Amino acid sequence: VPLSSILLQMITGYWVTQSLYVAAKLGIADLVADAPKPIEELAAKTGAKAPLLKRVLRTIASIGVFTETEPGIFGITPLAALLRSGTPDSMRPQAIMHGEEQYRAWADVLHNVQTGETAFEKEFGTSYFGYLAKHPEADRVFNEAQAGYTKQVAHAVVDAYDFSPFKTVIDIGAGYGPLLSAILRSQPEARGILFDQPHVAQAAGKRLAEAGVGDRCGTVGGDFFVEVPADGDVYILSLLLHDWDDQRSIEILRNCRRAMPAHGKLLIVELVLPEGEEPFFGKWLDLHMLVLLGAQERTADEFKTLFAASGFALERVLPTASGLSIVEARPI
Amino acid sequence: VPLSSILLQMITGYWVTQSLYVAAKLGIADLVADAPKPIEELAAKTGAKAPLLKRVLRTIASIGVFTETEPGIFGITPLAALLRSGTPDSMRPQAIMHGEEQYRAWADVLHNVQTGETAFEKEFGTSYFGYLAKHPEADRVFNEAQAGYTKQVAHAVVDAYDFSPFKTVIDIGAGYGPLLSAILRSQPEARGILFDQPHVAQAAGKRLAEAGVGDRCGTVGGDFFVEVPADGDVYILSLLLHDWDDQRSIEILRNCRRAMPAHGKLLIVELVLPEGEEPFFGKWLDLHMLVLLGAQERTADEFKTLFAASGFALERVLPTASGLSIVEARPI
Ligand SMILES: Nc1ncnc2c1ncn2[C@@H]1O[C@H](CSCC[C@H](N)C(=O)O)[C@@H](O)[C@H]1O
Ligand SMILES: Nc1ncnc2c1ncn2[C@@H]1O[C@H](CSCC[C@H](N)C(=O)O)[C@@H](O)[C@H]1O
Ligand code: NA
Ligand code: NA
Repeated sequence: VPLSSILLQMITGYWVTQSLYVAAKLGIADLVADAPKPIEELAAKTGAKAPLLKRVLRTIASIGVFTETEPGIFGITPLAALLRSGTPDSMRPQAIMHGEEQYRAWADVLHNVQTGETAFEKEFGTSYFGYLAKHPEADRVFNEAQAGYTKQVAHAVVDAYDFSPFKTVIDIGAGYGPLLSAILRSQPEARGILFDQPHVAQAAGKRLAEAGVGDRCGTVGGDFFVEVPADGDVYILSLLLHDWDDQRSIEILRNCRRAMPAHGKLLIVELVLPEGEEPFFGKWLDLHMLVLLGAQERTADEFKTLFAASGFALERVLPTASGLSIVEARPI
Repeated sequence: VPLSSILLQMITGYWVTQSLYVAAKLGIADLVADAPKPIEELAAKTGAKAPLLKRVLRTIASIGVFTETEPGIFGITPLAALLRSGTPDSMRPQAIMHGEEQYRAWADVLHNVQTGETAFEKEFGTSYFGYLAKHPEADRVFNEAQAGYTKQVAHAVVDAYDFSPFKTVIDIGAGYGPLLSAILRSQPEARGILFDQPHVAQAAGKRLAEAGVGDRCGTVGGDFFVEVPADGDVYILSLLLHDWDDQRSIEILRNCRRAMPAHGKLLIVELVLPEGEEPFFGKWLDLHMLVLLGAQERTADEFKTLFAASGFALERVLPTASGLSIVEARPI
């Protein structure tokens, strides 16, 4: 395989994103979950032009997403099973999210690199979370995508740290709270507080009650730039600080330090950037955080610098059976 | 390597397109072609913010495109060498092309599949070639990208067909003419006519001179929906009909039919679609043709239909060592 074909496949990655977006957004996987279906039925049920849908499905089937079981009849595959709606490991929200506003923001990453102006803010006229707070459907998609990402790695975080000492667990910017839920499931003596923006914390609470897992979890709606809940034994910032530049991260951390009792601990759960040139998903997420939020992933030394500015000291960086690390800090 | 990670890497293909686009557009490969350079110097020369450019470069370095030779110093790799400007195998124009209007048009592929409305025309308010004729920088990029792709497959076409019987070879919509040039190189006694829009035919002369065939190859500007040049021994349509719907393709073919002499041959060089589920670049290019042009790749049976409507009969479909096939037809 010539180098030119390797590079061409890289350059054309956007085709894959959008072709999978089409299949995800139309909900094809749900329609073929029981048995393969003819193209005309799939088109009719999804509101697509049959010959055009056929072309999209043939193309992604060639990389293992759906399969043409007989001419004009399409079935599910292992990769397409992840695009079903409402299943425990669904990645449908992720496929949807990456084909919409985030795709468009990324059209201007060059301008962002040249000027420092956050690409999403240029494209849509306000901050990422400010935008989502105005658009409930996009908000739902983001929160479900984010929760699906974290749900899949939560077990690895729980296997990597002893949570026994903590009876009150405060998750700051918890989203829909899959990691908090996993911690509570594993520690039957613990109670949790799921802290987020009011609209997110309200929806998270209903999701917990629905799933019947909110007995020892309460929700609090607030603003971590103003204050966070007091008296927790551990404060968890999971996939949170990489949303914020240094100035804003320091603000969050100082509010955590204010609220925390002196016996409390701080846990940062994130894709800590390694040394060297090996492949790492966090190197790519780092650029996504640039485009959307004007933020970044960080090295251990960068966290140390944030901690010194916020009244914390790094205790240790614990690895996990995922890309994530736990950065443990103590109040000083 | 969990399935969920495989699918996430597919969904995030757009990040790769855009990150390579930044490095290509800024011209980093030319800056480091002869020796590695520190990020400060790269930032200064390109008008980029150093910390942000460093992040992009270290991310693409982790997939083999550039290398961090020491901290904050970057050098070339074989994949990044393909992003240099003006080199014989340059893919710089392809990387630029795919990150700009074509990327933005692909944001609307769902709507195109739902409604049949061409995504590029929705996004830009005009046809693809109409846009390019008014945007010189994008036009040069397109034409150089297209010629670079075709150059890498031209030997496979010439190897698959004996061009020795033809005294005059006419290439309809030839662009900058790399296939025509390969044909003429292979047959020193042959004369060529390159036909394209006036602005393209005008620019092609310089490329034909560089290719060493300029002394034997005329450049004719015009519109193939009106007329094409008469009396050629063979008329070549290479990566041409896939730009046009059936009706417009028939218009082109009928003009070729009335220009052609009775002993003439028609050769269509295209990514003819196969029936199975194997990987095939033409499956992806077929979607690209939808998005940009409201067009398609075709099967042999589809070409027979067009030929019946335009006074031609299929003679043979010849395979090549590339994805391309040669559809040979005769006037009836
Ligand atoms: N000012 C603010 N106050 C509280 N929460 C905020 C906030 N600004 C953003 N957030 C929340 O920060 C979260 C970032 S996403 C991280 C979600 C989750 N902790 C996980 O591990 O996946 C979102 O749920 C968002 O609503
Ligand atoms: N109406 C028209 N008349 C003449 N050429 C046209 C045209 N509309 C589009 N084209 C040309 O059709 C070409 C399509 S791209 C194919 C280029 C080349 N044959 C190759 O093998 O790569 C472009 O060069 C474009 O300028
Ligand atoms: Na296709
Ligand atoms: Na762009």
